[PDB]
Amino acid sequence: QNYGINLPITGSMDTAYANSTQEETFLTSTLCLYYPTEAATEINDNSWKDTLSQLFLTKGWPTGSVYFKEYTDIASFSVDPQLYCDYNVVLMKYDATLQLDMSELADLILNEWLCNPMDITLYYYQQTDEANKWISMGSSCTIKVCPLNTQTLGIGCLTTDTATFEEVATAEKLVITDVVDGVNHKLDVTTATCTIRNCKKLGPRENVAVIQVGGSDVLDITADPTTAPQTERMMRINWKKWWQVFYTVVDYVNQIIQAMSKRSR
Amino acid sequence: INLPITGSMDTAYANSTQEETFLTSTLCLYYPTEAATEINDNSWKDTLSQLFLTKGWPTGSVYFKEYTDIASFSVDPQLYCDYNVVLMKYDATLQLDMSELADLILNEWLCNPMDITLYYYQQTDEANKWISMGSSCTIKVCPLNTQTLGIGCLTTDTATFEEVATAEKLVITDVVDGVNHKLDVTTATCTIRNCKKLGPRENVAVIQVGGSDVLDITADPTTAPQTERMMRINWKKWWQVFYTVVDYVNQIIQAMSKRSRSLNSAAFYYRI
Amino acid sequence: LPITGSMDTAYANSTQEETFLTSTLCLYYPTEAATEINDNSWKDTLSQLFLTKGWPTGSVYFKEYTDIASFSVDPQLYCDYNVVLMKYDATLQLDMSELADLILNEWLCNPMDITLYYYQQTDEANKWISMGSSCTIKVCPLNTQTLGIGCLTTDTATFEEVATAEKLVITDVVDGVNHKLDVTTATCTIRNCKKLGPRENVAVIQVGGSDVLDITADPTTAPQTERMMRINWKKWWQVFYTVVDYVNQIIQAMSKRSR
Amino acid sequence: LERQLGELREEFNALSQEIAMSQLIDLALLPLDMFSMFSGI
Amino acid sequence: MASLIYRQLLTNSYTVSLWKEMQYNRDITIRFKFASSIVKSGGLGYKWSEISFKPANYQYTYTRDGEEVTAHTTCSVNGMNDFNFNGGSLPTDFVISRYEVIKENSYVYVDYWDDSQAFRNMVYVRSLAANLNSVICTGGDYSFALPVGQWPVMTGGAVSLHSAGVTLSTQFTDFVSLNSLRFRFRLTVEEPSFSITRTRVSRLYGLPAANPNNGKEYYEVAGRFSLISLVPSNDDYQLLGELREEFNALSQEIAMSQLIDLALLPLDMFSMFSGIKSTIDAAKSMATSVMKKFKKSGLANSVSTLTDCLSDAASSISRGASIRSVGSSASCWTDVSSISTQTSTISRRLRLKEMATQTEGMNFDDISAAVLKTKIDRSTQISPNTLPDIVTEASEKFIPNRAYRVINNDEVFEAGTDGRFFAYRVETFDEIPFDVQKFADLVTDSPVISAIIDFKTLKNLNDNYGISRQQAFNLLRSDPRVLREFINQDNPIIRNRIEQLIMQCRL
Ligand SMILES: *[C@@H]1O[C@H](CO)[C@@H](O)[C@H](O)[C@H]1NC(C)=O
Ligand SMILES: *[C@@H]1O[C@H](CO)[C@@H](O)[C@H](O)[C@H]1NC(C)=O
Ligand SMILES: *[C@@H]1O[C@H](CO)[C@@H](O)[C@H](O)[C@H]1NC(C)=O
Ligand SMILES: *[C@@H]1O[C@H](CO)[C@@H](O)[C@H](O)[C@H]1NC(C)=O
Ligand SMILES: [Ca+2]
Ligand SMILES: [Ca+2]
Ligand SMILES: [Ca+2]
Ligand SMILES: [Ca+2]
Ligand SMILES: [Ca+2]
Ligand SMILES: [Ca+2]
Ligand SMILES: [Ca+2]
Ligand SMILES: [Ca+2]
Ligand SMILES: [Ca+2]
Repeated sequence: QNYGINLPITGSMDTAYANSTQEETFLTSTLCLYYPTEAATEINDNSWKDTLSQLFLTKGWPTGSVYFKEYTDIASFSVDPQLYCDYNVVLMKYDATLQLDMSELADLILNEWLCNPMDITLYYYQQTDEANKWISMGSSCTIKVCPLNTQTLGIGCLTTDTATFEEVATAEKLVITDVVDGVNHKLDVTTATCTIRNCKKLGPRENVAVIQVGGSDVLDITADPTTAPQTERMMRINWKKWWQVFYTVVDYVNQIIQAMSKRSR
Repeated sequence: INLPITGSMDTAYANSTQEETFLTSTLCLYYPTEAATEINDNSWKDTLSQLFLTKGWPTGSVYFKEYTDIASFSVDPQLYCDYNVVLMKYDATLQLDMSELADLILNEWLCNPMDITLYYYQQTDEANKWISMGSSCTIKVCPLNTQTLGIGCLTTDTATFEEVATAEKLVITDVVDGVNHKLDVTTATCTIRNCKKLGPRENVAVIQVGGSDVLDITADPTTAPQTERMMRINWKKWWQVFYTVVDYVNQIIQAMSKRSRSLNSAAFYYRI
Repeated sequence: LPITGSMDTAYANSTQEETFLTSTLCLYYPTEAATEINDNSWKDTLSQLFLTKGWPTGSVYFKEYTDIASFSVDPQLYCDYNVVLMKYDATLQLDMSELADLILNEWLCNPMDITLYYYQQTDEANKWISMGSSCTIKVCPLNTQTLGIGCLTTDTATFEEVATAEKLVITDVVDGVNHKLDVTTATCTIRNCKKLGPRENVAVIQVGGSDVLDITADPTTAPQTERMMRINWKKWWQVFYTVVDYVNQIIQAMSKRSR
Repeated sequence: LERQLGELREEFNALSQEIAMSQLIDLALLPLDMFSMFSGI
Repeated sequence: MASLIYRQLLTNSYTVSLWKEMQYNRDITIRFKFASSIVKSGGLGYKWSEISFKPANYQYTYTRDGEEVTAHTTCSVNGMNDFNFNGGSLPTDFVISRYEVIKENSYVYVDYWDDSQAFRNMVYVRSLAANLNSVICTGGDYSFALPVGQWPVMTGGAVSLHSAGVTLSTQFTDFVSLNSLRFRFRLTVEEPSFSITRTRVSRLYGLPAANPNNGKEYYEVAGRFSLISLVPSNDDYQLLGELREEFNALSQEIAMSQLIDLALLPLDMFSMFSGIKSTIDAAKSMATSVMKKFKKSGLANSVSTLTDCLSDAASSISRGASIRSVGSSASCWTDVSSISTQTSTISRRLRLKEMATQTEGMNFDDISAAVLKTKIDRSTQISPNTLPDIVTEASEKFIPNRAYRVINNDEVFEAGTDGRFFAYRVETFDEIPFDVQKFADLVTDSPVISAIIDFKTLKNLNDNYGISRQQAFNLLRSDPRVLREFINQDNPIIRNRIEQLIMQCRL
């Protein structure tokens, strides 16, 4: 039980594939859905949760292993998303004007970020690698940056006149900023109504599963403009109702949970 | 990991893992409002940063998170740093509060939510307690018997329940382990969780700025231990306290060790 | 020089009943004790009592002190065995800890010229001790090129205040930066002092509350030594009879100086 | 401010032991004149 | 080594330092003062044309921390606003066409200067910073001298002076011109307002331009400054006739065994100028002082001329300088009894073989430099202007006559500047006709050795103090080990030769 260390593991190639942990992992695990208010609005039923629970009960998932957690809007969900379960699903509506925010949401929840705090009044910060970004949460974040030169002076900006700074966000509830790695930046932020945190993207979180409901797949998790990948737990559907979507999810919940995998950390 | 490790006693190995991260440490102080009040300066954070710079810590590594009161801090303490120091003032009328805070932050907890109404819960071992956080938590508990009746209380009259918390924000309740209890809590203003205590959190260090050691981290009254990361100071000003902390931060850092289980922001893991 | 020995030799006789005859003892008691006692011959009484233990009459001295702070102001301990009785006061915790840090430990002290020179601490034991009737100290660290950090080398208001109206102060600052100071040199004298090995010749006895003294400025040891003792009290005659009866234990816990 | 020399000694104690021996003996056969010694550092 | 010091002098000739970057940190007491210019229009005396500020000089002397310092401070203002107040169009109503007032938008300049060192030669400055404390400056009571009527009095007015940036400036006057430091101060209006009494103006802020000093002798504010400036390293900018005799008195008092022990040490510039208890100016400029004369001498010029003639003998060949060459062909290392003459002429360049690192033995110039370092640490008469050209007279006149040898197949060919030549076998000392046109071909390229142990004394020794093969080979090779072993065995046939070398190292 040597935690806090990493040791070489070993095995062989003559051992046979063991039994199916399915029908036991469902029982000793929990499933949390995150649906939009529009779904329950269209539905207009009070027992749809008990219905979906009795339906899961056929697939194997017991009654009190399923959880539903509503969210009025994608931005209100992006505002401090606290996903604490053993298998999370997130149904996400498409909006071409919200594309960047619902891609930042994906890059934030699909992955596992190691987040240190930040204090703008004292220090000037710089990035070291390409995965050390600055994520800002709150109700309305208005972020401005002034890069500095080798001798602690601005570049096209002045270290007093905040108006000359360069604006990257304007009244956004969630922002994920990457800047040039090797240069110190001076920041202006609405600290009162927004918290910024300097976070490093570690390996991914295999515990959540985003399911786009509408348009084509556009989410560019990787900030670098070369990959544009499509991960395995990045699903798409085309919709005209919501009951059909929930029935699809329930009928194919085993493929979903096979695409997901209990966390490491 | 289950696999074993080996060693020796003659070697001088020198071979070890090397990698990179956020820049080789971070530190976060938790100081009371009273300290900045007494100081009455708006450059003391930068002063302490440039002081720590002599001890090695670079510019973007030291942080301060002011907290108004011990109770306010106990209400959802969100620690996300690679080293945490907590200055804490002595008040004989708050011993239990600042021992519950200690037992909460120093130790690592694994918490599941709780539904008071639909179910009646119980404790298994001497480490499965019930922690409640909020703004005003008034708790009452009725033990039960084998036949699902009460014992010195009545399942209907909440007044018959026995009171254990009155006007507390943080409560850590330990009850008899092996019987079903029925609970009444101000669920509107407080949230209660069934938590289990695990190996300690080596990332935090408490510093009792004032009186003698009183914190009984271990709920059992027989141990009354005192850990390496539980310090004491005698104080008449705050500038001298901070200069002391800075002059002796390398001992604080030799006494604290980075986490092992995982990364997390709160003072407990959630496992449903 | 080097010292050899052996394990086959035998144990010698008890140096007690001779160390008493060829040493001196000095109690340091508060005026409160004399007040509560309200007698003129209590010193003669205690000396005649010590005379049973073996301490002769012209060996025991009683050196009253009006207050812990007035005592901390230049305590001139010159005896072969010193015992101190110390009341407990939360408002005087740091002062009665600095007193202990001063007397229990032997200090190699050099003078200090604030107005003309700026000083720094080298190791964790080179501290700055100020004594006097009312000290009010302020410190401003400096950078490599003699500029202030959160303070101004000229504007005394911008300095950082660490002591206020204190009769004794023991100041430890960050070791490696040059500080400028502002001290009431009229009423308080300040010395730069390196802590040598402990003084095994004094014995503090705390008459009141629990053990709070933290000699070590580092907040990791918090050690309790052999000659830092405690008692619970409701009268003073009981305390003095206890001291008398268990003086041999105290003098076994203490050891004459080497210097 | 630069450092506390105690902590710089502890930086040396962090660079305690791990010089290779072939590499050290090859490094100690070079006229590491002023330019080479104060350029690369 | 002891000749390597000469080679190092020659090498560092290009350095033939004076300036320096010095850091000054001093406390000061800025005692300044305002001044007003009250201009009164004509007429009866009720009409004021202007009331402005004027640059206010003030010179004084105040006490620093044990110093009595003379200082000079010049106050001025900039960006002050101009207000006006008219009570009527008559000559008999109290009107002020224009009066100056201070507010946030304006600034206060203060040029400061002292007689201390920081201000004596301040012409270049960088990394300038300063710590100043804020004060309050308030206006007094200026009574407008109306011939008749009431007495208006401009009274009140206070302003808080907060520090600002610092720069340089130059205070000019009809007597003195001072390179001064310009302290700048920003202003914030205070609670006490300025008001003229018996007049409809009140509850207005700023500082009155009439009596800003408030009847005081000065406004005192402390401060501190830090900078990095350029300054001449010599901190002052704003008669051989007897020396030779001292050398000849110190010549033989020096010993021989310890001298030979010291003549094997590379006494580089530090080691050569450390034991000299120099003066504050010599310790700063000694090496360059001696070098600027060392590269003026026959030695340096002869070295540079040999180099010029080697360059020209490598280049000229198509028009090759045919002056003379005995041997294979032109070298410029052999350029010329005829035999004795040629040998002396070749030995006057074997001295350059010596101070060119192309030797093997005690390298006589090394002994000369050891004598020099043993004499100039004892001689009382040593000075900054004095050591230069003494080092050179030493290097030039120490051991004028000196001999050399070359070994080839166990046959030694000697030579000397005194016109003497000796050929002889190593094992069995017996002379031979001196083979010229082979000695030259050999000394040109093969290494040379010095004649510390020269053939005459060598043969006297091999006769009286019978000698072994290895000892004789090492004495031919001029080994300091065997040399010092004989000197400790007290051999007069070597002690006499060493004493002769001393007496030639005479100056
Ligand atoms: C694994 O599956 C096989 C076939 O279904 C079954 O016979 C076996 O008992 C299973 N393993 C266990 C441990 O039950
Ligand atoms: C560590 O490195 C040294 C030299 O590189 C080597 O001799 C030693 O064997 C290594 N340690 C182990 C456990 O192999
Ligand atoms: C030590 O004690 C023993 C027993 O009391 C006694 O016989 C002996 O004389 C003592 N030593 C001396 C030196 O008197
Ligand atoms: C002459 O020199 C010798 C040693 O060389 C010394 O002993 C003697 O005192 C000197 N003569 C005088 C008059 O000092
Ligand atoms: Ca966004
Ligand atoms: Ca980046
Ligand atoms: Ca701009
Ligand atoms: Ca509590
Ligand atoms: Ca009851
Ligand atoms: Ca329990
Ligand atoms: Ca210290
Ligand atoms: Ca300050
Ligand atoms: Ca004190």
